[PDB]
Amino acid sequence: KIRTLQGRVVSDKMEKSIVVAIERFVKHPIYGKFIKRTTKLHVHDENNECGIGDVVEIRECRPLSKTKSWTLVRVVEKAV
Amino acid sequence: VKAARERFGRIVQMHANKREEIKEVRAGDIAAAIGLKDVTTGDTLCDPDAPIILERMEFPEPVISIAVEPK
Amino acid sequence: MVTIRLARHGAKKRPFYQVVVADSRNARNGRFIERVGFFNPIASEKEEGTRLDLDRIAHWVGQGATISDRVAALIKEVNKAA
Amino acid sequence: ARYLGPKLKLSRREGTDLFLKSGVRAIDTKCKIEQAPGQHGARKPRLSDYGVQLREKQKVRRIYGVLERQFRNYYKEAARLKGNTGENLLALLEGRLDNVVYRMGFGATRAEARQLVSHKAIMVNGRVVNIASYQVSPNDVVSIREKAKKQSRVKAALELAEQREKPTWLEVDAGKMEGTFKRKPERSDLSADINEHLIVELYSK
Amino acid sequence: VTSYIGGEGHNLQEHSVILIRGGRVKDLPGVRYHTVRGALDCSGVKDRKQARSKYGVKRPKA
Amino acid sequence: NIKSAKKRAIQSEKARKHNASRRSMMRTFIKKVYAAIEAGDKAAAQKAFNEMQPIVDRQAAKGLIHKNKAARHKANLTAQINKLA
RNA sequence: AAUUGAAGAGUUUGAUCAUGGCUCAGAUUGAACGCUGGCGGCAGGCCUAACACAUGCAAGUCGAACGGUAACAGGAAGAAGCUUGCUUCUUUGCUGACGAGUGGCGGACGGGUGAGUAAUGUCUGGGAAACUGCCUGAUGGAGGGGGAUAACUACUGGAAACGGUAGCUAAUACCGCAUAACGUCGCAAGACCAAAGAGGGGGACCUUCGGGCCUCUUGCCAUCGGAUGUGCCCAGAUGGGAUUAGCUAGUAGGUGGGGUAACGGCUCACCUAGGCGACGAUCCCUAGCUGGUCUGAGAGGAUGACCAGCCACACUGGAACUGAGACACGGUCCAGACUCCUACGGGAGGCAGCAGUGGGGAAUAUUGCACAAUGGGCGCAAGCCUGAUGCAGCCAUGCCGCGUGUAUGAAGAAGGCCUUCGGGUUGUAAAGUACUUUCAGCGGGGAGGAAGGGAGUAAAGUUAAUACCUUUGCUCAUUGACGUUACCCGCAGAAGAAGCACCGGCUAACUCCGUGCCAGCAGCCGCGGUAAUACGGAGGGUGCAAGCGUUAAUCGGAAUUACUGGGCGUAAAGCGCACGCAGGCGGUUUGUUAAGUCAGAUGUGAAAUCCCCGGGCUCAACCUGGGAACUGCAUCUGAUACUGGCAAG
Ligand SMILES: [Mg+2]
Ligand SMILES: [Mg+2]
Ligand SMILES: [Mg+2]
Ligand SMILES: [Mg+2]
Ligand SMILES: [Mg+2]
Ligand SMILES: [Mg+2]
Ligand SMILES: [Mg+2]
Ligand SMILES: [Mg+2]
Ligand SMILES: [Mg+2]
Ligand SMILES: [Mg+2]
Ligand SMILES: [Mg+2]
Ligand SMILES: [Mg+2]
Ligand SMILES: [Mg+2]
Ligand SMILES: [Mg+2]
Ligand SMILES: [Mg+2]
Ligand SMILES: [Mg+2]
Ligand SMILES: [Mg+2]
Ligand SMILES: [Mg+2]
Ligand SMILES: [Mg+2]
Ligand SMILES: [Mg+2]
Repeated sequence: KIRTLQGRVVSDKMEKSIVVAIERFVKHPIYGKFIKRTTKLHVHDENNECGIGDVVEIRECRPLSKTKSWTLVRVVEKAV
Repeated sequence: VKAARERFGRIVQMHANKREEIKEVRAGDIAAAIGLKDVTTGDTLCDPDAPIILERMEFPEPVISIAVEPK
Repeated sequence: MVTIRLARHGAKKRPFYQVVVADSRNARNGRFIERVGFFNPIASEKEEGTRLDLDRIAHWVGQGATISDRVAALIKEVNKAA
Repeated sequence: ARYLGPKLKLSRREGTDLFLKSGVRAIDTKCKIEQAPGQHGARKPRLSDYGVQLREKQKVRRIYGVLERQFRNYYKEAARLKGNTGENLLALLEGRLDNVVYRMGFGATRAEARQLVSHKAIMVNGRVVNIASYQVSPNDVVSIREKAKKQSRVKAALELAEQREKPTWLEVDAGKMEGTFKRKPERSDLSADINEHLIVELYSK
Repeated sequence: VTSYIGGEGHNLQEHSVILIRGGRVKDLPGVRYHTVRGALDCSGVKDRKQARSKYGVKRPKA
Repeated sequence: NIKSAKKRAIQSEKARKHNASRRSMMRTFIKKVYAAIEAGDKAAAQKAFNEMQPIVDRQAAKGLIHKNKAARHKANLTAQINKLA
């Protein structure tokens, strides 16, 4: 298997360099509520294969630039 | 004369032109004991088992007095 | 190199070495890779006195580990000669 | 470390004989037991919960001749150990070598027995033991050293000892002056006007 | 800061060296410290017998 | 400072000077190869390339350059000497 | 078996209830101060100035890499004063060894410190693009040449630190050449890369009779593995502030060169116009992090000394060189601040190594011993080095033991104190009389921490060999700083050894006397203006005890920041009121999903600590065996009610 992660796009124009947001629900350390948690990663996709709105699958990888260590693998949903 | 004991450590004899170090100091000799805590002038340093106060010379007692303020 | 040696863990005048493998360069009671027994130069002729995980010693001795002269003597005295 | 002060007075405060003068006659009196532990001893001070709570644990301490810090530790240990912390306090307390030596009758008073333990005048299982607080296990055998086997003290000591109500969890002799802590004493076979929950709750607040 | 000088009688004056202890006086507002008798230039209380540890008075030669 | 392992200082100076002239020279051959690359003179490139290979390779063994640098140099220079030459 | 444990009280009022602050009882401390002070065991000891530093010590070591002789010894290319085989001069590097020099390995370890660092670190968990001395498994190499140089020598400069010219020499120093794959580059064809010798012994055979030659032990080159170490990447967690809301040009990405051990804006040119931020960027302030420590019933709060892991720093700022490793605590260069030496031209240095001084401070130690043990550096080894370490010195700073006696002793002495003058109390306390001798003291004896190394001798271990060399038995001498060790046995004599706080309520413990809103006390309420249990003394008492108080400090009590676990009509508290973005929350049915949630499994969660059961020091503290624990993170695989997503209502 392949340690991977879903998450939608955001920010388009960067030239084979899409950035992906990864929500996650987590319990609050003291008070117990589960709260949202965005996590923005600088992803690489050779030949701009996607764009804003897209729920995308990614995996961790070799360094490609400053804050950019994740490649594009699949895509799921796109249009608006 | 203070009812406190002291522990000898380093010892020096001023030797014309060199502070030579010594480990022992016999009777009939003079020297300076380094590091002794609360020893003022006129005090007797004796054996703790065979304790004695010695005569202690005299303290000339001043003849001139003056007020000083720290500028 | 890695080595098997004694780390002093007793108490003043009542030592208790710990046989343990480590990078020679670390401190004696410092960073170690793995413990492999103990040697209690006291205990008298009681219930225990020494203990050597000889398999693990031998294991490490296999990857080019070396033996501290005092540990060597200890191994060559826990027998394993017949 | 030891107390050292006038011993009957202590008993006089507690309003009981704590056998600090087990010695011989009287069993108290020729003391004026109670009615004046001081100049104002002759009064009826109604004392608070905290007072009796104190007085009671204070009682136990004087009986065995154990001081606060060590006694605290005895309580803390007693606490940790499984079972009614109240009673197994007394267990450690009773298992003290010096106590055992008195309980076996090798010494007239608990204080006397202590002096004995101190003077290397007692051995346990073959081994000599100096310290009064040596914790005695079951099947251990406390015996008097030959060097000082039955001299004046210990004679009279074993003598009036046997004329006292006697133990159960250990068996004495008198010929070889040796005995065996046969087993730990149970709470049933030791008591009187001595409670615990008082002295237990005291160290718990 | 201002500091109390408990005990009966004292030396202490303009250039004395002393030791401040902390501790207020519910009678002198703004006085929030005590002087520690018997440390440095501050002599102990004269002839005091009960509670000499405070007031820095050495045991009267038994 | 007054610890005879100061001879260490004087030794490493000798060392720098040694490493100095060699590593100087090595570089000046790697310079030569690119000279062709820039000039366009396709022959001169292999001429010098094949001239520097022994230097660079040796220097890796001598341990004043250590392995993959020697690798990388001739590696990507190959990748350049025949990209038009 | 194994984190199984939760107390309240005082104080607002004439009194009451509630509210609410303040205060107290507990535990803890790297403490200090005051009074007092016997021992021992284990432990702790500059928390402030990361302030400056005299002096000594803290890194050396190999002659088995090389030329070598200055000293030390023996032997002397061999000799006197004659003291004829005992000497001390003069010569000889012969041998032991060894000053200085080349070389090698180490100096990047060990030890110190907490300045810097709010994330260039740290903790947990993952990851791919890397190098890695010594130790190691494996395959082959180990050919043949060459140019130099310290030392040294002759002149010559300095006060010194340092040297300056000229000439000569050795090597495992250095550089070609040959050799060249399972190595590097390459699609391949092919190109191309290394190194070193040194010792112990020895039959013949041979010899310039130095050795060659044989053998054995080491060392050198190369490559692929291993082991250990390190570099690099991502995610979540890791203080306070919005009276800091905007930040950002190598900024964010791409391409191509260059670069490093390695991935990468690490760098450079060009091109896109991005990148970060209210899920707190930016900017300020404080801070080394964790294991853990203290408190707490827990959840929490507080904290990061001692031990161990990790990071950073080495007078200050900056920089590289050497090297496997450093941008180097006791290295180099440059600048600074400062100090020191000078024969005035010039030189030298950085205790946050150990000890120690000055200074700051309420406050923190000896300019000690030994490498004997453990462990590190070099060495074949012996050995040498080792202020790591093992010990000792100092301080009640703490924890734990023990002692400072034990029994007996009355019309209950005297003295003091109270008293209604009958007495009562101190008080079995004292004295006296029996008794004991721990610990101190004096004398004897005496474990254990020592396992090893050195000679010898016996073993198809070798090899041409009964040599040399390796292993192991056995044998004989021998290796401790602590050290007058622990511990044991003798000997004398109760002998050397009790204080501190408190006694109005909370709060365990009461009177007289002095004093008279004075002198003073006081944590809180409040005592004192003539019978003060509250001030000061005394007698008596209570509590702790070699300590006791006081102060400083954290948690508790405090459900008084309330997640657990609180409140807002009048006690502090509903915005004057509506509309509304972001966010939080969301009726009812089916299917699906499987993020949250749940279940199981595997790695993991360093050791020490805590806890359980044991074991070892006479006990305990302390030390130790094994477990439980580490309530966590990650991954794979499952479960589908609830939550969330998607589809149709
Ligand atoms: Mg004690
Ligand atoms: Mg280099
Ligand atoms: Mg030499
Ligand atoms: Mg700081
Ligand atoms: Mg070649
Ligand atoms: Mg590129
Ligand atoms: Mg490139
Ligand atoms: Mg709380
Ligand atoms: Mg610096
Ligand atoms: Mg230094
Ligand atoms: Mg009387
Ligand atoms: Mg009372
Ligand atoms: Mg009055
Ligand atoms: Mg009073
Ligand atoms: Mg609370
Ligand atoms: Mg409230
Ligand atoms: Mg109001
Ligand atoms: Mg309203
Ligand atoms: Mg659903
Ligand atoms: Mg643990």
